[PDB]
Amino acid sequence: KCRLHVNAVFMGFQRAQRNQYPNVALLQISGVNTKEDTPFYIGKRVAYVYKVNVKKGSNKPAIRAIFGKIVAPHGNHGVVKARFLHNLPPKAMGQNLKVFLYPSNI
Amino acid sequence: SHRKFEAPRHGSLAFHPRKRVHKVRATVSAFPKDNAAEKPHLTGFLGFKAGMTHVIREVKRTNTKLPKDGVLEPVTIIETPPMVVAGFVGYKKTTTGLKPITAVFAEHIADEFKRRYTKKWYKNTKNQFAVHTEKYNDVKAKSKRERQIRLIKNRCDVVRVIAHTQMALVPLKQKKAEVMEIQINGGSIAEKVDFAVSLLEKQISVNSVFGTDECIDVCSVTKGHGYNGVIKRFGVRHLPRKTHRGLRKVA
Amino acid sequence: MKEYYITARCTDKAHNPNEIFRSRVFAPNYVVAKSKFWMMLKKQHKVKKINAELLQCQPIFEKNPTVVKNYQIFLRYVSAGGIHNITKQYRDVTRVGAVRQMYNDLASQYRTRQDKIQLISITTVGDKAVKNPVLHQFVGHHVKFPMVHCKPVIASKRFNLPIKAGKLTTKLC
Amino acid sequence: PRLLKKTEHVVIPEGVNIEINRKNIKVTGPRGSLTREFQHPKVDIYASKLVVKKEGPKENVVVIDMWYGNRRDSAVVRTIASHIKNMITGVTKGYQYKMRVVYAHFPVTLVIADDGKSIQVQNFLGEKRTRHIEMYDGVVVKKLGKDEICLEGNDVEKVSQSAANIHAANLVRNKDIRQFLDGVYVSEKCLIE
Amino acid sequence: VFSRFVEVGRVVLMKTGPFASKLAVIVEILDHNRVLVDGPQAITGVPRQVVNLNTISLTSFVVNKVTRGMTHKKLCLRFTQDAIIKRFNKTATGKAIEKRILREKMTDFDKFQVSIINRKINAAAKIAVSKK
Amino acid sequence: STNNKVTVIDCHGHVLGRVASVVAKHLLLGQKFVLVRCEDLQVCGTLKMRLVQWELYQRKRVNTNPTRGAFHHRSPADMVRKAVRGMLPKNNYRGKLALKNLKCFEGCPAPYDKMKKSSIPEAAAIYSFNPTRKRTLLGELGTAVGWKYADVVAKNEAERKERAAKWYAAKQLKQKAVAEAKEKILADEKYKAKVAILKKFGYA
RNA sequence: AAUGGCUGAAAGCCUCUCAAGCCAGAAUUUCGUCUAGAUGAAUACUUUGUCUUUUUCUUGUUACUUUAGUACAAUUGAAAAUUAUAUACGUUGUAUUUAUUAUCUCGUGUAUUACUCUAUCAAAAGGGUAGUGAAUACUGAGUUAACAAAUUAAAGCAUAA
RNA sequence: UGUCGGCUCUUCCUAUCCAUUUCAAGCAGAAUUGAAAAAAGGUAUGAUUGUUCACCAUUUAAUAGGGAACGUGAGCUGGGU
RNA sequence: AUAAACAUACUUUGAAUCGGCCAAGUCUGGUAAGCAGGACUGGCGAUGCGGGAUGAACCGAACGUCGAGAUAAAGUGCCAAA
Repeated sequence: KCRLHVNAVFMGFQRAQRNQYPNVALLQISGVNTKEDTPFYIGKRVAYVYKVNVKKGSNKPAIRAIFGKIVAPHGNHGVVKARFLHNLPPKAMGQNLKVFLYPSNI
Repeated sequence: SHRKFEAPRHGSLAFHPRKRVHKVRATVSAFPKDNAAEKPHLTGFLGFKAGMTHVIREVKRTNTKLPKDGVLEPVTIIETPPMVVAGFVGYKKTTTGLKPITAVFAEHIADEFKRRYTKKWYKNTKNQFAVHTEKYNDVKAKSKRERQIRLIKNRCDVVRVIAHTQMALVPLKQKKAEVMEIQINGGSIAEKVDFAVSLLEKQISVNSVFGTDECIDVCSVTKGHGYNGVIKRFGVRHLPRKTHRGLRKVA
Repeated sequence: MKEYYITARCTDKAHNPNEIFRSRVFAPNYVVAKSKFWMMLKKQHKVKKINAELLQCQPIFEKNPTVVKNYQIFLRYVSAGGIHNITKQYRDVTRVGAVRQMYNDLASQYRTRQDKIQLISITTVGDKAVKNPVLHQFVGHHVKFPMVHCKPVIASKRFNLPIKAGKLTTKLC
Repeated sequence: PRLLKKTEHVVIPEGVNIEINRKNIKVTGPRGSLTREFQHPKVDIYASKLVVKKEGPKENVVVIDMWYGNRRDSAVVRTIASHIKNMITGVTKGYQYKMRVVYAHFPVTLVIADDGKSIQVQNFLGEKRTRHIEMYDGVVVKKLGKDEICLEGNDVEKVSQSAANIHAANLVRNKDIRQFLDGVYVSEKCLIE
Repeated sequence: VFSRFVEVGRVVLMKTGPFASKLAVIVEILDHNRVLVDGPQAITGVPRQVVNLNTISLTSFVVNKVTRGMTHKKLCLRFTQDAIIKRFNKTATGKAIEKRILREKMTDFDKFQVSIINRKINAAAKIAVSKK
Repeated sequence: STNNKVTVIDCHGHVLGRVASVVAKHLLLGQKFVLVRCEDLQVCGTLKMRLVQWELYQRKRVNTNPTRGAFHHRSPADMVRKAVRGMLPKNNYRGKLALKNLKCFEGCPAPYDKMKKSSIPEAAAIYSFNPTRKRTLLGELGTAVGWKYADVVAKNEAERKERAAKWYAAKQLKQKAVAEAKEKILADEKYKAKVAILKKFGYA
């Protein structure tokens, strides 16, 4: 019907050369090329929406999502840090995430 | 430490891996380079080694010390009954090598050719090329054939005819024919396809392909010998009589 | 780089308490400038910090940082062979900027780090006193050169995309 | 050191026309046409009117300018100017390289094809081998006198190289070249007109 | 031959910094990499400052009788004589800068009208071209 | 959402390693890439310098069994694939899936010749190279080391240019006529209400 | 390649070039030829024409058999070359994902399309011709919305190749 | 961790003995000498000695130097120790 | 001057150990050694963690189970966070 989200790529977890911290996920929002355009998205809602092929005899939903918030930037290139209710699965690296326009401050 | 004395290595590394082929017939890996300023012609044939004999020939070379009464040389007889052209195929030069575009076949196909498409003839329905022959003259199939000719004349660079032998003319117990692709070397692609179209269902004799006193290349499969040791496979030196556990091995 | 005007005096039996030592020291900050000042007094007048006392350390700013001047810098640098005195010329609008040019130039051309150079003096020379073969060509009144092979200028990091659309071009600018 | 502007020019004479299309100079003269591509990414070639004499009037020139650039890359301004100067001379009064044959005992016979686009060198130092050096396009070989040939052409690079090809085909091997002074040497280089 | 040069009097356009998309005039060339630009502070607002050449773009206008180290009092006088502001606004760069200022003050409703109108006009203009 | 589209990079006028670094990063970001004309890429150094580098590469070969050893592909599209693979994670599912989204072809094959082409400003040769630094095309180096299909690509590219030359000529005629018909509508008396909005926002 | 040379600057002369540009030159290198060989292609026959998994028959494969579920033709993505780029302009300043004014109905014709389908000529074409529908502009008007709702699984072996 | 040599066999290095291409000489020719490219191909038969080594008699275009657990003993041999 | 009351002074009983090795703005024997032997200190042994791709000793810093932040050594084309 309409587009009310921006594709953010799940770049990876906040990590070092040899360690990795899955509590914080690093997203690359589309159209944000510098850390100075990041302040708008601090505090916004982010959802990792994924599809599961359920069985007919199962009542589990076919579409599930994990919700979280953008909390801080990460570097001078518009990469942000996000925290989710449950840590994102590392099989979703490179997949797209929805960045919504709420909680709105306009 | 260095080997005390030097010698050439035994065997050739140009023929490794040393594995037996599966088919009896050997496909030529390449054809003579095409020249576009000559009449179309065939650049290959297919024969059966009858055997060897020996001849005496007069020497015509000058400034030679060979006897004037002739020199005894061995010869090999290769029986070559005329082959039947059953179709032709066009090839296109792509960035991965020659790619066959389409193949056009004749109306009448011999049962020797059809046997090549099965692995148990007597248990087969023997309906190879049956639909192709049945509707050969249909207007829908005629237009498809003409398009195939036109497609080759536009987007092809190599034309080869599909010719097979007549096994009823040789004492071989085999009845299934041997099929070979003989490349046409000659003028443009337009007059190469015209040459191949006129060759459909006709018989090509070995004199039309080869001339007199012509040096040619022969491709065939060598006589099988089974499992063999290193003395016969490569030619290494046999070990002294004193050797424990055997003589005919590399030390 | 920054300028500082530093004064001090020594109060001991060897130096009369009426001699005032001045300098104009280039340093990133006033702590470094004082340290440079105290090394000069110790290495030239046998004056040590414990036996002396500082008077002033105040910044010096360019009077008109909008006029282009030809700066001549006299300096000595230590190499593998020994110690040499070198004269270099730079064009700039501020004294501190030209000295920053000298340090970067010496570190690249002579591979000499900062802690091997002592800036003896820096004055302003005339238009025709410039001897640098490259710098002399921009001193005249009719300097004119077309800047070619330009890379297009991005207004800010906001518009810096990794992959663009269409073809890329330079500019005769 | 780097030069802000290193510039050179060549003078276009009366009966010569030049068109420059992205460092592709095509000089046309009474003796024919000549083309050359100067694929240097730091030169600027264009035609203009400039006073070359201390007091003379403006005459058409081809200006080859190179702005800021080190001495290694600034060396091509005069190289390109001299090439264009040679191309102008080659289409007004073409080049000519005269060659002479030197031998001690074995005479050398030169067989020049009717078109002149090739030469044959026979009996060089008594050798049975025969050299049939060919020539580049626009280079013609003719025999002037006894033991003397010359090459005519509009391109000095092709005329000189063809001369070098003839000499390089007659090199003495495994012998003292200070004693065996045999070969075909360029006596002198001059203009046809 | 090259048409635009880095010289004294050449009007340049600032591309980055606090004074991006503002006009400026070169008044002195320091070296091959740096120039002094004093696009009249009383007119354009760019103060007399040293800028690397990588952060400006040359225009086709050169102010006449501009000498090395021309004062801001006299530079303003010559800047308005050639009407650089008037002429620059008629160039492709001048209209490109003006358009960006116009677009940046468009709300959602204004963008809604343009998309509706432009789609109809473009489609209508396509209908008016016959296919024979 | 999902990225079902293909990013087509025209490898003409680009540097081999700088193209590979950007692509190998975005391949890990879920993007699908096709690098057409992976034979027109440029590398630093003359042909003699590049051939010496190839000879060093060709030396690396398992002594006891060369068929196990390093395979030295000569095709420029395989030259780029080797470069991109070196910038991707090794021996894990993440790096295998990333490399499954990349393709070069020596020219522009049937589906990708009518797609929108992209450029990498970081990898452009005109930006990262001194103009007098001698370069080599991957195709020219490929032929010198045994790439047999150099003139097949040249023939296929020559046909592609002549087909696009008349498609662009025909499309230009249509666009010129459409632009005129748009000028009659914009200047039409009845369209004043719509045009006034367009001019007010700088669209006319 | 070593080397020997041509033209030619730097450096008004000279110079094979620690410059641009070229030539000749090895038991050299690469094609060409020989052996093995990966992903492949063409044709012949058997099929199938939105799609799969789990069972199951056979030495095995494919077609096949049964119960369901699922989608339904129609706006999708191309200048080339150069970059010291003939002149002029610098056309500034957000690539992909991601550019349609909610749904349905009512109203008449024209025009347009890298749109769909049919026929034909062609064709390893974002092809030509004729027709048809779809979408859009000229260009309308009206109804309705309030809670709700808005991808494959499981079993078989009769026949045929 | 089976400790010498030889037999057998493969591969590698170049500080090249031969063959290929070059330059220099106190290079007239012939025979040579110094050096560069180049390790793809070749580099032997025997008397005495366990010998590596050595020294002789030949033949050859040359009869180069070395490595690989001083290559190589569930490969041999066992002359040396 | 500064610090010091879970300070200071200890008493008794007893374990293990006395093959050590490394670094260096140090030294001696040796041509020299990843050699032999020393003066002072810090280490490894007994010690993981972040970095130097890998490493007993180098650099940062010493460890109960965790969350959020500023950092150290050192880094910021991709592998690899910047």
